[PDB]
Amino acid sequence: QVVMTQSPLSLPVSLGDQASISCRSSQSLLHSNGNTYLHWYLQKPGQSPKLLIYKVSNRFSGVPDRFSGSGSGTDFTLKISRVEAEDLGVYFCSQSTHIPPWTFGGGTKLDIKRADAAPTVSIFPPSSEQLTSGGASVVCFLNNFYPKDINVKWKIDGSERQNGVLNSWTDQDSKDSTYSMSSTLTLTKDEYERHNSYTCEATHKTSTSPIVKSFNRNEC
Amino acid sequence: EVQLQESGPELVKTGASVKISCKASGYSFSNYYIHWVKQSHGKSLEWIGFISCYNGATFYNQKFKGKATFTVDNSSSTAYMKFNSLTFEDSAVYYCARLPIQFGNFYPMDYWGQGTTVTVSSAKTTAPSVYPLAPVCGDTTGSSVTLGCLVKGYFPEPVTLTWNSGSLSSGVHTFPAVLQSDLYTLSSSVTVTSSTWPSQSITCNVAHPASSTKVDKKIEPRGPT
Repeated sequence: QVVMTQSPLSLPVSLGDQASISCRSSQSLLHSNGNTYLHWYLQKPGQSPKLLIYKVSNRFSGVPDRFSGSGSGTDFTLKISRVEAEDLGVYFCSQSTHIPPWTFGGGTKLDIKRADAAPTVSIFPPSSEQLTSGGASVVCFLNNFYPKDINVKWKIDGSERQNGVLNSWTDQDSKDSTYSMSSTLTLTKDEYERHNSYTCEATHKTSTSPIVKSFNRNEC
Repeated sequence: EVQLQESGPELVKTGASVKISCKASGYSFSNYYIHWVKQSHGKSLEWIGFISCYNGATFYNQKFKGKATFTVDNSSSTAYMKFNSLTFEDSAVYYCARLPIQFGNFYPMDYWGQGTTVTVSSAKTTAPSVYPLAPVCGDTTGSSVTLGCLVKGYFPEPVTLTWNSGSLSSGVHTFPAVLQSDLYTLSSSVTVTSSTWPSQSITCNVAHPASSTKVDKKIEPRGPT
């Protein structure tokens, strides 16, 4: 089994610039017949993967000359000149020199570069309706930030709380190129109503200080 | 004009089997292999095996021997993969891809199907609990306000969530569902100007077809107690 390793998993690039995606194989892809069978694909969400480059550098049918491939042995690069919005998606390499099995890299997703943006953070106590049901979820939205990396920390009565937290992240927004995140801390109503303060803290490269949103069950 | 059209999404119980199809068009079907490839969410493609559309010969990745069976119906230009003894770990998107016979054995898989999602679970149909998320009680001092809707504890996917029956589409973030203890949870936020809410009603509308449920939750300002 030839292992294909791709970097980076996420690649920011501004439109009009060249993007470079790398692939490394665990074993040389030079066949004894002199050819090197390293190929590149593009997958957009919910669409068929499309063959872009085959045999290191040969463009497949209909693929524009903005796409080129290079490399030898174990190290390969896909270059996309003048990146456009229709180029956005996941690019992945594959080898067919040592088969079976056919093996694939883990993919690199293009990210559009934009101006940094701090998240807009909002915290939500449990609804009266959920509390009547016997449960308690506290929700924190961290919306419209860039770049994509972010950390959320929950605290109950000032103490960090990791158990009971579920997170979800949106894909990059097509309008404004920002990212958003939702974090939910779920406790029993019994445990929720034993404590007073609930806090969601967002850490993002836009500030050395976290953005803190909190409430107290005791008073508005 | 090459196309590989795969069959639709499947929801299957633990231990059962499913058979998915890959219909080819726009080329000489019998001059190609059809390969099958697995894509677990957020993982590298994993090759399963191939079948020759020329003579029906098969070869399986040992990890899937006993699990997957390939067939072809030459007359309908259709390849099939059957999966038995399905487990949670079989939940993935499965692709078919063609590989020519005539340009050497090392030629790439050159055209792919769009994928078939297979979800495997022992869970029973369960309608969501839908909770409106009004802001913390107090005074919205900002120019805008963010509201939420929490859709907790349902099975299977999908749900549909709208705000004001679709009339409120801007400033919405509906988050991918997360699966915990066999059930899904999803949330959505909507951000409007503070002169919009609470003076105008904002309602989250949630439909879960599998339980045939349809819920509206108006977002109400929280009281001071």
